[PDB]
Amino acid sequence: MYRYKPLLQSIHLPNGIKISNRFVLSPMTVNASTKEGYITKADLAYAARRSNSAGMQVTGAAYIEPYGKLFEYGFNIDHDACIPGLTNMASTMKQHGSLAIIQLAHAGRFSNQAILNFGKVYGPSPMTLHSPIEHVVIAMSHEKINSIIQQYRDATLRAIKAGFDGVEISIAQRLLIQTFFSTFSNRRTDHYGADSLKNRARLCLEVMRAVQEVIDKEAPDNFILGFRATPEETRGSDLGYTIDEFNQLIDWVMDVSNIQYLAIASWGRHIYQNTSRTPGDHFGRPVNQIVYEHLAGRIPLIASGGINSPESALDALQHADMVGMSSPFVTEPDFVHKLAEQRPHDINLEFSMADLEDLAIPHAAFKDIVKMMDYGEGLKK
Repeated sequence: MYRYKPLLQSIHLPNGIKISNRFVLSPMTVNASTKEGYITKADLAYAARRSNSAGMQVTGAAYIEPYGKLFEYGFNIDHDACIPGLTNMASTMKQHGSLAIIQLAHAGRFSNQAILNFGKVYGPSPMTLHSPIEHVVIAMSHEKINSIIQQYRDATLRAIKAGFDGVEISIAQRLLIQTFFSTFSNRRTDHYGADSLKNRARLCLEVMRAVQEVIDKEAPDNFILGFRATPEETRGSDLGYTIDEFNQLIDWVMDVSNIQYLAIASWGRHIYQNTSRTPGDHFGRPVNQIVYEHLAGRIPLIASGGINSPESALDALQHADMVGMSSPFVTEPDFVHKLAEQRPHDINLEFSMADLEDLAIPHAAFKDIVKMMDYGEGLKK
């Protein structure tokens, strides 16, 4: 029995779509789009190279409105002129039958490009800040919140029209929705405020319901709704939200929307060292274990966090159904083929400047390629 066999087993999503292996190509912002965020030849070449890499692929962040933009040259999905380029992207990504999911993003106060463009960004609660430049964080009015919900509806429809297989709503650390769920950042006293878990969840639940409704009315059969999240938020020995609160949130998300998977994010933390700080029975247990237990097989869990090898992929399956990798697919796009062919020793994550064309990496500078790779999962290996 081949040691890595479990990673090659097929899986069905809740909606009946069959994925032929357990690998997911994780979100990666290549930072090679136009200033408006339109899909470029470089974007397409990068994706083409990786269209036969994994059972399922999730794009880097595609921003839903100008004030939500993080990366300077990331994907845009905020207006209809984006559709032609995104249509090329979806087609490119789907050409070998790998599923192509576009991540819809709004970075709230962490929308670095919006800070530079406008000197102002939006969040649950007001702030005046000095880094990266002097800017203000404006508390979102109810009108602004409604417009954001509409922008998620609009972006979902654009993804559908572009021929993607699905969308992923990310609410991970440093996303607008996360900043409403956290009691560190959300100091509001209205119905989107810190007073109750329902109030903190409200923005997330309104978005998921709105997106589900668009899919119901507009999407091809079995269009996939994905969900990505950071299961707890800590700062020293305080929590901005507990893993039990997160577990309640995902139960509520399932009540309002037909999510097909949960992808766990742990920016700046390796999977082997990502343990819970929620007091009680959870304390010190692996975050993926706690979440996997709570999911109770309702939807597949996609593990991530520096997974980079046959052995780390296999180990992740102890508390997950699928494994996502970010930077390994940058330098080793054929990882899963080598594994399927029972050649795990052939996997090589090193690259020289000689490989840049075969790998279809847009950036010439080694320091930019490194920065690109490291930013996805926030690790340095």
